[PDB]
Amino acid sequence: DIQMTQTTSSLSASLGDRVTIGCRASQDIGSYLNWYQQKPDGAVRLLIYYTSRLHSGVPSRFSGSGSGTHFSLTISNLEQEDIGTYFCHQDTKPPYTFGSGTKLEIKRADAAPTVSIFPPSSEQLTSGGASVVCFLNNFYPKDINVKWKIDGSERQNGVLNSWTDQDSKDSTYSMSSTLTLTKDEYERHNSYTCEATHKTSTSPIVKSFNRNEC
Amino acid sequence: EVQLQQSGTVLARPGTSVKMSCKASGYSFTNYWMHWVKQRPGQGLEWIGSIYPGNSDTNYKQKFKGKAKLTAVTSASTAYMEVNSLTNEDSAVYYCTRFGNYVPFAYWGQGTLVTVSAATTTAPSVYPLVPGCSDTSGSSVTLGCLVKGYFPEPVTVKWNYGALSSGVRTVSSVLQSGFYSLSSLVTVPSSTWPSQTVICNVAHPASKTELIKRIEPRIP
Ligand SMILES: CO[C@H]1O[C@H](CO[C@H]2O[C@H](CO)[C@@H](O[C@H]3O[C@H](CO)[C@@H](O)[C@@H]3O[C@@H]3O[C@H](CO)[C@@H](O)[C@@H]3O)[C@@H]2O)[C@@H](O)[C@@H]1O
Repeated sequence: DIQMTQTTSSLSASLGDRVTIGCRASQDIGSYLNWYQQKPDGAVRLLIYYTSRLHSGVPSRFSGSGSGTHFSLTISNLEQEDIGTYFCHQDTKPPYTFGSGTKLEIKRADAAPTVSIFPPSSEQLTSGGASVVCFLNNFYPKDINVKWKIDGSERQNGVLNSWTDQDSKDSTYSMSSTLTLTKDEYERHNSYTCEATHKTSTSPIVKSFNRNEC
Repeated sequence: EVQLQQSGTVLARPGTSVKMSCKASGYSFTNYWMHWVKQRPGQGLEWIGSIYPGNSDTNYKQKFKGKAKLTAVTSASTAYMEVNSLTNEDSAVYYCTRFGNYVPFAYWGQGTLVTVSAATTTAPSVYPLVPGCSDTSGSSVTLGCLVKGYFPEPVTVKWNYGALSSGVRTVSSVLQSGFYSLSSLVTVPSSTWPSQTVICNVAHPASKTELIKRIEPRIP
């Protein structure tokens, strides 16, 4: 089969900048190379077909180039709506093959997170479990760490971290860190603290509560 | 106008088969090749095969001969794919997509997620995320829903039945010890909450559950 290789798996670029996404074929495929965009909700959209031809509702910012073996999709001036994963596709003849996609992120001005901490609900507690949640809202860049302290001691176990997709409108990220314990474990301690370290400040943003409600 | 409507998420045991569907509308079903494409997590896209509903001629990637079976029913304008001898490697989102004319895959289905597992369906537990008693302060409040211990994917979350969409942040699901969890948060003005019903709606298609969690102030 014809192996399609994308230059990079992920790309970050500022609004207005020129962005190129590369694809390479293991054999000469002439002009039979297509580009699709997949959005986070999994929706797939043809953008460029036959190397260089724009499809339905595709902005003139998009262009395509190809040598038969090396291809690229170019965005002249990156826009907010261009976030997504871009896949190449050769369709010379069966079997059709695809590149593994290039995820395109918007590079943004740095933004400090807004941090919130959530004690377990009474509802969860009465059922025997306890989750404490730390939520870091609207920051950039994506890279961020959350340290949990229980009664002043670091806890790494039972911690689950997850990010949102980059915000389609303002390019920020949010994330939550969930610390899971039994109710009995939870009630054996008083102080619950999450510390958010981000490049926007050399000091950690600290949010805490005391189970004694004071 | 052209639409490809695929069937819903499926949970299937290893060794069994699944048959998924792709209802086509807005064009002449019998005059276009319908192709099927497989997307495994972090593993690109893979072409499976194609069918021409007009004469039911089929093409397959060699790999999928005897593994995937493509059919079409003209009276129903529906294309089908049956994948047998299911393994973990068959856990994927499967797309149906229309080829031609003089363009490639111009129209795509929304995808059918297949989960291959021996584990039974488990509905999520939902818990409210409410600011602590000693929290001070702001003109906006951040509220949430913790969605825990469900299987298989996906779960969708919305707020006030979809009426609340601004300031909504839903993190990606995480797989831990055989079960998924996620959380959704919303920031609303201090005069909307606790003043108004802020409900998170949690849907889990696999268990056919549609849950609500009312977000209410803590007990004083
Ligand atoms: C321009 O490159 C882009 O187009 C190709 C896809 O093009 C192919 O699409 C249809 C097949 O689905 C095929 O056109 C045939 O179907 C129509 C009849 O239904 C006819 O116009 C045509 O029929 C035959 O195909 C031969 C074309 O060589 C022609 O001799 C005979 O009439 C067209 O090839 C995408 O891959 C590229 O992106």
